[PDB]
Amino acid sequence: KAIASAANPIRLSAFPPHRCSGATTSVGKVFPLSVSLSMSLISRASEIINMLTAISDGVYGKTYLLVPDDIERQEIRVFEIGFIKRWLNDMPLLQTTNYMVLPENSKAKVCTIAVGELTLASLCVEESTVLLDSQDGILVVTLGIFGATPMDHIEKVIPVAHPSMEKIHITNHRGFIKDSIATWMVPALASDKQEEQKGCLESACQRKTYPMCNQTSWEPFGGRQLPSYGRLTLPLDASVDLQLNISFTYGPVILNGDGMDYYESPLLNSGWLTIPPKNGTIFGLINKAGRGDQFTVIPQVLTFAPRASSGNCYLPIQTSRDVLIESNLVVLPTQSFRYVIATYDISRSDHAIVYYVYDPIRTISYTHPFRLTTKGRPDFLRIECFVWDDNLWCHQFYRFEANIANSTTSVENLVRMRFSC
Amino acid sequence: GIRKAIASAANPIRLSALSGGPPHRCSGATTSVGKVFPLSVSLSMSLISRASEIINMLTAISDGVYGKTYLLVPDDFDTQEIRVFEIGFIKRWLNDMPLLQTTNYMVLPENSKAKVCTIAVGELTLASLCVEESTVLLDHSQDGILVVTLGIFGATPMDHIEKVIPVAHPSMEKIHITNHRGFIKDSIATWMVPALASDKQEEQKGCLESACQRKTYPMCNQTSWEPFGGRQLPSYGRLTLPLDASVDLQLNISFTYGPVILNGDGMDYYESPLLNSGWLTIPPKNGTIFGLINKAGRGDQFTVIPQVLTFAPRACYLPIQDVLIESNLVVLPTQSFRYVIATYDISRDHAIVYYVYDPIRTISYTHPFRLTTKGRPDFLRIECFVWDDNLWCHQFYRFEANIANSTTSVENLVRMRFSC
Ligand SMILES: *[C@@H]1O[C@H](CO)[C@@H](O)[C@H](O)[C@H]1NC(C)=O
Ligand SMILES: *[C@@H]1O[C@H](CO)[C@@H](O)[C@H](O)[C@H]1NC(C)=O
Repeated sequence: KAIASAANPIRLSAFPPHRCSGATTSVGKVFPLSVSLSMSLISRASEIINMLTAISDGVYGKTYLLVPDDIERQEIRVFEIGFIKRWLNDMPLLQTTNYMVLPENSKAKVCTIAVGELTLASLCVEESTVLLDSQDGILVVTLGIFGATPMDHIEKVIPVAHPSMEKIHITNHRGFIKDSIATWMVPALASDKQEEQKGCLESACQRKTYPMCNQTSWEPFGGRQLPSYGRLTLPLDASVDLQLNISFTYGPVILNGDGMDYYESPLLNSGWLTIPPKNGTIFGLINKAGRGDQFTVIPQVLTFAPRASSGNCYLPIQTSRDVLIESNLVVLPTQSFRYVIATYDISRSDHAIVYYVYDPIRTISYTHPFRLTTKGRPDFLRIECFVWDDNLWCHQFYRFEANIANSTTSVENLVRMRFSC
Repeated sequence: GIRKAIASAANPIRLSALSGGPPHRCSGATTSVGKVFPLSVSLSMSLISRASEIINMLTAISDGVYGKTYLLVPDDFDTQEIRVFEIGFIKRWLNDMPLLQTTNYMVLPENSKAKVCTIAVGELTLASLCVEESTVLLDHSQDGILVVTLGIFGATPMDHIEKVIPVAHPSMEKIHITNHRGFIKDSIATWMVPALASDKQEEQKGCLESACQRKTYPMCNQTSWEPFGGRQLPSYGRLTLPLDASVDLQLNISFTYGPVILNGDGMDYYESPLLNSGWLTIPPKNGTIFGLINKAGRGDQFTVIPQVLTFAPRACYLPIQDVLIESNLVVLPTQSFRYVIATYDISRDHAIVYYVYDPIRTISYTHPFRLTTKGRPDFLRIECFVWDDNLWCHQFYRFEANIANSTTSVENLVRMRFSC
């Protein structure tokens, strides 16, 4: 049934910037049409919380929390998967083909998201901090592209971690599925090389002050415990039951533990481990992350995480605006290296969702704002971008509370950006 | 999983079986409580949400699978209007509400002249017959019909877009395809349409003339009957389409005379508890020229025999002669024979009031749905089903507002409960 439900949608499985400088003109468009469960719920004024979306090979997959309408049988975990079909005017139309709801006893307050090979993968936990280490387990959730299939799984798995990791911090994490293997990246904590790396970092703050070497509480885990990079591997082989291998490695200093996405890379058995910016002081990060046997995290852009002149550590480059929320880091599925970040900007007469597309090799950055008829200030912003007909498309979902209203509004739509002279 | 048909059948027949499951009189007044369920993951509902106009949406519901066909007017030679097909499930949402989720859809280009298309669903498949002109000739552009088949998911051998020349009985002359719901059973899609034939005409001219020989009806001065305008009465035509891939597609057309047909603008066909049979219903017409329900054979024998809503003058049958529009007589998918019809009533707010007739107990329930909007209607279409032993109806209507210039389309699910 797997290969039959795979032969059916291959029919449905069918450069952005300017090559030179000068004046840059950016034209944007919002495409509102969508056959998605999430957008239908948003139209009926239902409240969607923390929608994480992953797009890969023409298949899309969302996970989010639904706030019900006087119903408790207090939030509901929902998974959604479908296609990106070509609508009239060659517009990308997201059509849901399968979805699934969890009851509250599977406790899925925090869930990851990944799509690929007509499958949706998600790791769910009630508390964000998982101990490694009464054994703390993770809820593995897999959903097929269509109907009820052996592809579907709802199991509680005990992770197989390296000795010795202590914790991981699961918040908002996009992974991806390739070679029938789902991979995520999360902030981790381990005993190995902990004092050595704080020692190398402290020997780095003897030559240059950073807003971290006096910090008594580092980001993901309270106290002065340095976070590492954790790699969550989940095979989708049916030969044996599901097991979650967790690896760890030190890389650039992690200053944001509230998000760590992972995008596929043109290099085989490698990927882009990205960390979003926060508070206006923590820069975003892009790292080369290995997904094979050896797990190595090495920076791609060398100016937001340069290596220290002495030792095996990196420099925690930080900063001592009218952007309220900003997230996340999306590496575009292009052969040329480009990444995107969207901000909720209030510097103009109207509020705007302003996209920044960085080409860091040539040190150029394009920008385009999407002006909002509504006004208010957001608590969440999430982008997932893809290329469609030589154009940059982004699925954006943001959640904001209005200045004049009492309730919190959720917004979700597709946007396109073109860049010319 | 060697064949996609049975693999794409093992996955959703578990989900089409999710739908599993009218009191005994009442002392005094009988209370009916209604509800509108607006949530839907349907392409048609999404298009309506962006104020795009959907025209002539025919919907068929069967075994937990739904299927729509309609015309979409976009905003980008003749018109242009776009034929759209849609098929999906009725999944159980929170609070056990019926949620229509599209699982596959398809759009036709304009070299397929598909202005008029029938609709039928069953066995995880959507079947449709398409023509530009409603009148198809079967005589001597040699009239073919566009067979359109759509699978439950993705691109499958179930999908077909072929233009077939119908194989009719000798000799039928015409059929009139407008708004016709059929259904798919035993890998056969069946529709019923008004037909025209040479044979055995004298029997019904004699019964027809003998009906007004005691009482005048606005029918015995008629020198021209409706669908084909000629001086010969239309008959009942049965369009049979096998969906087996064992043989290439062939459109079998049979015909039989039954109760006198006075309305050629619609003829729907619902499944019946009787083996190899179904319920052929004909919609009402303005005034009180009402619709009729007949038992129609679906096997080797094609017989159309009146069930309700036709009287007998001499000892054939004839139909009975503030509601602005009304079409579509729907037989409920129950073991007991019950049928539904909803009207656009303006006697009150405006309302869509459903009438559910249970003739065995000689009882009829009614319920109005008051409209927040006001205006005058151009189209009304209902398709009803049972969900948790409750009466649900998918309704789509098209009306022109007092305040606008263009016509607005509305589509939603309604439920009706009856209590004491
Ligand atoms: C993770 O550990 C398990 C158990 O040894 C193994 O099956 C799996 O291959 C490991 N993953 C990697 C990437 O080494
Ligand atoms: C359809 O027509 C062909 C030839 O007239 C015949 O072999 C077949 O039995 C017919 N089937 C039905 C259901 O009418």
